[PDB]
Amino acid sequence: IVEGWDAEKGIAPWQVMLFRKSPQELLCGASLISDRWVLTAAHCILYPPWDKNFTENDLLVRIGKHSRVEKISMLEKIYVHPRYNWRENLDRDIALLKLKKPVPFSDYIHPVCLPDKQTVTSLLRAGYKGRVTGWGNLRETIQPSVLQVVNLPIVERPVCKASTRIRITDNMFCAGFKVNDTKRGDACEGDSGGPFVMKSPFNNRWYQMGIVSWGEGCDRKGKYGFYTHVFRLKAWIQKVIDQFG
Amino acid sequence: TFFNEKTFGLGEADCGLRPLFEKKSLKDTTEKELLDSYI
Ligand SMILES: *[C@@H]1O[C@H](CO)[C@@H](OC2O[C@H](CO)[C@@H](O)[C@H](O)[C@H]2NC(C)=O)[C@H](O)[C@H]1NC(C)=O
Ligand SMILES: *[C@@H]1O[C@H](CO)[C@@H](O)[C@H](O)[C@H]1NC(C)=O
Repeated sequence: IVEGWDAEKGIAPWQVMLFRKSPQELLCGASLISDRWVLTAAHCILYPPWDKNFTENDLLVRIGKHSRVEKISMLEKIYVHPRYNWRENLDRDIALLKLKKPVPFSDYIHPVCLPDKQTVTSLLRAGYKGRVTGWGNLRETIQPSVLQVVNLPIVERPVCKASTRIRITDNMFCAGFKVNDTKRGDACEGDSGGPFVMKSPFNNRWYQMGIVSWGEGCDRKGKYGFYTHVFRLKAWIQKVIDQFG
Repeated sequence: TFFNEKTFGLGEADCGLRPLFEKKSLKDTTEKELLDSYI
């Protein structure tokens, strides 16, 4: 997280850390959507280019961590979206992780809500701000001691497409401040897989609208972070959970 | 709700309501900035 700030205790009880089982190493962020299912980006699991293709035995998750009570969980299984093809664009960058055993909830471990049609329709709109949290590099190039948080404005789709050469699909959206905004901020390396959440002004619940997917450089003005449109892929989530839950 | 507790596990019904915030009528230090952008 670049140009962010320290998290308050319990401000994002759904935050999850994806670790490489010793050889220990923080690989990505993720989120708790229930006491047995964890959401993250597909590229955190499978990305040959960066030499990435882990199995349930290669990874580990830490939940309820505020500073660098909290639990460490093993993975039962990993499910990468079927139409995800790293050999291309990063479209449908999404993956589900099933915990070996359920994680009991607490003041620092609580699931985030998944969006419904009406929530997205009214909230995922240009200018509206969402929040990203993570233990990614504080500097584009170096890591934080306390979970970092940052609020980012959703960017107009035409503006997103014009900011990059990469084809932007309907399964993505971008966020970040404009070159002229006095404010800066963005997710970086290590924040990938992390949640982009919005708080509903209708029922005061926090919903996860996106998953940090990719960005050209960290906090490069004129450029924006891209996220996986979680709602558009909710059908698949439903399928996996019903089938392998 | 939208999912089945049997395969989804526990948490859906109470999802997104933070124990140390919403649960006790407390707001974090920057959520207002999010609310403002929605208006
Ligand atoms: C990612 O790692 C996968 C597991 O080793 C690997 O998978 C398969 O390839 C072997 C060939 O040696 C098959 O015998 C095996 O059945 C395949 N996978 C599954 C799930 O059944 C992938 O090929 C590796 N990815 C890349 C891009 O090389
Ligand atoms: C420039 O920044 C201001 C906020 O400082 C914003 O309201 C305005 O719309 C931005 N420029 C354009 C062309 O949108």
